[PDB]
Amino acid sequence: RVSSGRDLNCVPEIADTLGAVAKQGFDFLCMPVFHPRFKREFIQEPAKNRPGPQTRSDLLLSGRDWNTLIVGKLSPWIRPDSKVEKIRRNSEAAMLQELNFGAYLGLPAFLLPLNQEDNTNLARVLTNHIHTGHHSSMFWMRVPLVAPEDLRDDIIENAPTTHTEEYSGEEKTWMWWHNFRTLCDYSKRIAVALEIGADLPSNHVIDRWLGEPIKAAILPTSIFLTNKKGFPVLSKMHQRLIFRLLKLEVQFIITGTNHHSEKEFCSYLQYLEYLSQNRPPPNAYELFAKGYEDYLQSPLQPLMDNLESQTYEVFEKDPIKYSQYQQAIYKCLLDRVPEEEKDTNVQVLMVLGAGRGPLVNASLRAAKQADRRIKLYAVEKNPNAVVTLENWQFEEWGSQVTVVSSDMREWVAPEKADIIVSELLGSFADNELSPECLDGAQHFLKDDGVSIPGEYTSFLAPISSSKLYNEVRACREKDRDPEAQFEMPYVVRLHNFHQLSAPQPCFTFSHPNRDPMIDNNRYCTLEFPVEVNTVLHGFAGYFETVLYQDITLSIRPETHSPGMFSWFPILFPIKQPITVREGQTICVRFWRCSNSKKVWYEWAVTAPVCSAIHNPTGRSYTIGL
Amino acid sequence: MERQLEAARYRSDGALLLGASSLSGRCWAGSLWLFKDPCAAPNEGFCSAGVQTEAGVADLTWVGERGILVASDSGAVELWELDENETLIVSKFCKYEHDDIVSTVSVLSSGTQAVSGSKDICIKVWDLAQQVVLSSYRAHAAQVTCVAASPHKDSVFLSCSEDNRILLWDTRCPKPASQIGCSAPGYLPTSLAWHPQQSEVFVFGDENGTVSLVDTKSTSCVLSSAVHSQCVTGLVFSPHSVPFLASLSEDCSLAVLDSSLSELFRSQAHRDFVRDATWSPLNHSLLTTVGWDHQVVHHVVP
Ligand SMILES: C[C@H]1CC[C@H](c2ccccc2)N(C(=O)C(=O)Nc2cncc(C(N)=O)c2)C1
Ligand SMILES: CSC[C@H]1O[C@@H](n2cnc3c(N)ncnc32)[C@H](O)[C@@H]1O
Ligand SMILES: [Cl-]
Ligand SMILES: [Cl-]
Repeated sequence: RVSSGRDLNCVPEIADTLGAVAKQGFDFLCMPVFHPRFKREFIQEPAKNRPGPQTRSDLLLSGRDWNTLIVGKLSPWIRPDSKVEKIRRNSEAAMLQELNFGAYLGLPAFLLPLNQEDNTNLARVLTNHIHTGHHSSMFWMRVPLVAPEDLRDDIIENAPTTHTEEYSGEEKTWMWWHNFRTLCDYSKRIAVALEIGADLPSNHVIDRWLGEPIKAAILPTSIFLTNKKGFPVLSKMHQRLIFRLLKLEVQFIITGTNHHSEKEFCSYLQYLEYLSQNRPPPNAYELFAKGYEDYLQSPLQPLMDNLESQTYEVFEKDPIKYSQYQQAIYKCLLDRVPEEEKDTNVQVLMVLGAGRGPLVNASLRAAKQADRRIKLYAVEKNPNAVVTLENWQFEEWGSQVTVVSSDMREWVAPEKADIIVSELLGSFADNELSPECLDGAQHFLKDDGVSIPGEYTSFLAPISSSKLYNEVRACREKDRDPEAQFEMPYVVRLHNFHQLSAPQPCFTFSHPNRDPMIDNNRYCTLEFPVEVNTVLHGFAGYFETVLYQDITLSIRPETHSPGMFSWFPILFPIKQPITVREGQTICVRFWRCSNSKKVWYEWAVTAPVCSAIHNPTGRSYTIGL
Repeated sequence: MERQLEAARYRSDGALLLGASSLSGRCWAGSLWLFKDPCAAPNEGFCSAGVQTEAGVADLTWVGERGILVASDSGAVELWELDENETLIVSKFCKYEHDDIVSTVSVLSSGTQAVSGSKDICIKVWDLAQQVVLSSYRAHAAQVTCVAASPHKDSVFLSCSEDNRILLWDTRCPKPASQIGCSAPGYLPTSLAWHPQQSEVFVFGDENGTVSLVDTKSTSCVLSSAVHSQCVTGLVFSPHSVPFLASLSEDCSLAVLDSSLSELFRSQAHRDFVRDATWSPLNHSLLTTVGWDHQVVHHVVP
């Protein structure tokens, strides 16, 4: 259920007021740290020398309460971007004062409004404060979905509200954030508290706030409709938005007085509670990955490295993948061994990268399901895993399975195979070097032999996420290129991101690859239609594979194999985010590269602007052969 | 009594009404006091009647002779009825209808209706009799600084806001509000005074310490002067036959001006922000200012 706080601009007795909101059901309070109306002078005598105290005492709460329950608010008289020199200088000193007091109390967050277009000095002062010794305090920029000027009642007879489509104009609120955010150099302590008005704007405006670090959603009591009984509720369109924000696990703030004066304040709250408990409950994928949301991990290299026990264990905890593998083998046996030949034709069947042998079991289950004879090899170069196979082979499989403990590129096989069954696929299909592995293993396939899988294909899609772009930025390590972290892919359950175009295919590979001029390097150009204003932060990678005929695996969200949680998408970031105006095309270029020892990807954006070529010569990221 | 004096309003008969807020310390409350001896203020011990509000007071106005209309931090507008003997001050109504600090109130020429201006950007028209909101107008784009009723018309009043708009209202039009003021976007309006004997003209003070004289009819800035070094927080016209203009400021100074805004008197007796001013209805050369320095000064105006 919902982590939710109360916004007040009036606190007569902090002890009582906090007592009230906690009984109402709130988890925290947003309140001013100095009285909102108590303007203060810093330069000009006499008001300069106003006797103190300048606010209530820090002794009024436990450090515990301050650290956990109280979000500060910048006094609304503080205006660092005033046109008046005196109000600027005064507000500068006033703003440092209010922030430094928030820091002194160790407040978990402090609220600051964006409600005009020019917040340049506001950003400077915040940024100045931020670089004054590394403190944990968060800053919540209060930004409206809709700028108050564009929400106002059409009641000025000589300044009417324009009734004309202003696509970019209706997004101007996001540009406020974007500028402020950019000026403050993408600080991790600067998040969005998104203020929702009475009337929602066009979806494209709401969609601009995907990929953005929304920590808060502010709901004024105003925007609540009233049902028959008397309870406050929200429109069906407001309800859609709440569901979008709940999956971002934002904290919900409630601002403004009670306009449903029959019900307590636990009413407004209890609706949000009713909404969260009444949502589509988490499916198999969503429940498995509920921890990994936007968690950057380096891509596994099962070739160059030896996978740990618990790694193989989760590969194996995926019944849909092995259902599909079992079937793919089942269909191939029948197509190869006519019914009349069942007891006279035994099939030579070679798992390549058998790990702890879930494919070996699938290969048995698939043979007694199709009533045909099979002879099993289990090739596995990971000697730690080969321990687990040989213990299976002795305890259970018997002489049927002939465990081989070597590289499929090296192994001199006794006989050739009818079927080579592999699992060497990464989130980007070919990024674990299934191509190079099944190429060195092709010579011991019979001239009429199948590979399962026979085809895989990688898919790229451009994304916007100033969130994930900040997570990658955060990955700078000493003793290497300061930008190296942008020139490498990450496996990541993408979430709080914006797909800007439909995935297109990048690289396809066939097995067997009978081709006389076997080359596994690639140059693919992609052109992405983009129908929104947004900011490019990188490319999501997915894959599809044909196991046999019409049995397939996909993590491509459109065609995603249902309930299969072995692969998360990959992310190819870029160093500088790229502005993309509605109707413009994102042109990206990808190269798969290799020498004798390494395989790697280089990538570039060529439109609407050119990026730098990422990871040239594999300097920042390579994959070991 | 609280340290920060916000409001100071003389009644018909010469009694002094004081609104005051706690703007620092443990309790951030407010209070309303009446002083039948105007020379006895600010002293609590020699007061005719006083009371504690739930929370501070941003603006205050008389509702006739026993009526006090209050703009509460709480987002409530409060009507306080005086006692039948004028010893007590009793809460008539307290209606939580704004979503943020009520920052300004003004009573309309009739006196059964009034208009509030909140930091929630909305302006509302009130029935003081029925105790409900008649109209709710979101005309502005920023927190509403000041609303001032027409002296003589119920349907007409000014408002100004941090959105730089000065709105002339007229509740008779289907689009009530109308945007007037100088040629270019000057500095923000802060304070509005109607002229008492030309319901066609008014004066506004800005945040840059400039007071300006405006003709609605002619909608052109006839005249202005650089009176204060800082924001102009209040403007009151003298009850005089040919009136004087009193300008309050955050520069802690009172100035009194003629009809061409030339400087006549100037008082730095205050050593904190000058908040309010009312003219003595008994001696039209006495003027009573309050400030955030808890002082109640009585000035003699040549
Ligand atoms: C589901 C998560 C936990 C496992 C793994 C991981 C764990 C630690 C770091 C990096 C990724 N992961 C992957 O997306 C992945 O790489 N899968 C994979 C790779 N290769 C082969 C197979 C397979 N056939 O099962 C699966 C994310
Ligand atoms: C089940 S994930 C991939 C598996 O294939 C194995 N593998 C990768 N490359 C090779 C290779 N060249 N020869 C044999 N096994 C391999 C890895 O050790 C891992 O267990
Ligand atoms: Cl802080
Ligand atoms: Cl976006």
